Amino acid sequence: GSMKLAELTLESDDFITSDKLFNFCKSTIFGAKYVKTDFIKFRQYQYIVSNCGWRDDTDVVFLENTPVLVTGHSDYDISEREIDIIRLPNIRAWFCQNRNIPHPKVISFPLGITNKDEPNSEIHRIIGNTDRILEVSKTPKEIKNLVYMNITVKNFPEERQRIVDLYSDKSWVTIGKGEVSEEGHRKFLEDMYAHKFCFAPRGNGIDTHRLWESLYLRTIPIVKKHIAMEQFTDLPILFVNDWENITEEYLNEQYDIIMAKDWNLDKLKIDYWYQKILEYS
Ligand SMILES: [Ca+2]
Ligand SMILES: [Ca+2]
Ligand SMILES: [Mg+2]
Ligand SMILES: [Mg+2]
Ligand SMILES: [Mg+2]
Ligand SMILES: [Mg+2]
Ligand SMILES: [Mg+2]
Ligand SMILES: [Mg+2]
Repeated sequence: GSMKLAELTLESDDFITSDKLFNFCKSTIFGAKYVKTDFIKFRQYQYIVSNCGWRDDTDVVFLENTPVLVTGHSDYDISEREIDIIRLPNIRAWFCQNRNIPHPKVISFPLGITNKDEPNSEIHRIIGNTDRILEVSKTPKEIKNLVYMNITVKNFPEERQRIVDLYSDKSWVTIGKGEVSEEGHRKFLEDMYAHKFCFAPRGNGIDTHRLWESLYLRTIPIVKKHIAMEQFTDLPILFVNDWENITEEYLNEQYDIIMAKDWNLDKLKIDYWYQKILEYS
C-alpha cells in the first residue's frame, strides 16, 4: 500500500520490464495489442501497423478495431504526430513509454529494468538480471555517500554534460566506473545501494533504466521535470527544474522530506500494470 521508500520489499517476479507487458498482451483474451514504437512513428498507413516480425510478430494491427494499444521497446516518444491515432474513439487507452503529449487517453508506464531475454545481446543478459537487484536489496543498506554519479554524457549532453561538469569533484558525490560484466553489474548495484541519491538524467529517450534501478534499491533518483514523468509524481523521485545549484544542504533537506512522505510504491510492481491494462478490457 501507500508506504515509505525505506519499507519497500521485493519478490523475484515484481520487477517491471517491457517484455513482461509484451508477453502479457500476447494472450488476446486480455484485448490489448503491443507494438514496437518504431512501427507507429514510421507507419505507411494512417491506422494500419505491424511489428513486421519483431519478436516473431507478423500480425497486421487495425487500430480502428484495437481497444487498448501498448507501445515500448524504443526511446521514441508518443507526441502530437500520433494525435490522429489518439483521437480514434474505439481506443479506450494507450499505454506507452515516453508519453510526450498532454492527452488523458495516453497513460505512461515505467521503462523499468533491461529485458534480459533480448536474443543475442550479452549486455541485455547481464544488466537484465533482476535476481542480482533483488539480492543487493536484501543486504543491509549502509550509506557510504549522498549521491552516486555513473553517467555516459553522449546519451543526452545538454543535461548530462552539466551534471559531470558541476558535480564530479564534490566530496558528497561518488563517481561510478561501469564495467559491463556479471561482477561489474553486482558492483554497480552495491555502489548505488550505498547512496541516498542517484543522478538519473534522461538519455536517448526521456525514460531511463537508472530511474527504476535506483527506486528498487531504495535510492532516490534525481530527474529533470518532463510531461513524460508527470504521472510518476506519486513515486519518491526528486524532480528538478534544472541541474544547477544542487548543494549538500538542498539534497539533505529533500532526503528528510522524501523519506518522511508515503508513496504509491505498488507502481514499481508489474502486477499493478497487468491489473491497470485489465481495467480497460
Ligand atoms: Ca528552482
Ligand atoms: Ca536548480
Ligand atoms: Mg512484493
Ligand atoms: Mg522479475
Ligand atoms: Mg532515438
Ligand atoms: Mg493537444
Ligand atoms: Mg560502480
Ligand atoms: Mg539544466
